[PDB]
Amino acid sequence: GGNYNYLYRLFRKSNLKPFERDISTEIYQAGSTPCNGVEGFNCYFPLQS
Amino acid sequence: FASVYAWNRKRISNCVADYSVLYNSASFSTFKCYGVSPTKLNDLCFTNV
Repeated sequence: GGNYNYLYRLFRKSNLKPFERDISTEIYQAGSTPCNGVEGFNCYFPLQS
Repeated sequence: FASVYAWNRKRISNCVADYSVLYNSASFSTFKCYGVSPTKLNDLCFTNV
């Protein structure tokens, strides 16, 4: 099997409803005060293989 | 500060300090903690530090 073909979506603060589909593969960023006090930082890729 | 092999230790207790005043400060290279929420630390009570 694929070495890095299996991944999980690291996330927080937005508790989700059970039994729903997530296809919004977007890198997490805020661009406001609660991310290093600036815009564009803390832009870590949520998916971990 | 002391050396890496002879670091200093101090006892701190009965304090009321806010973790939000330091999280937003940009004078830190990085602020990543293992299992400790930087945002929710303001609502946490600890036996000792």
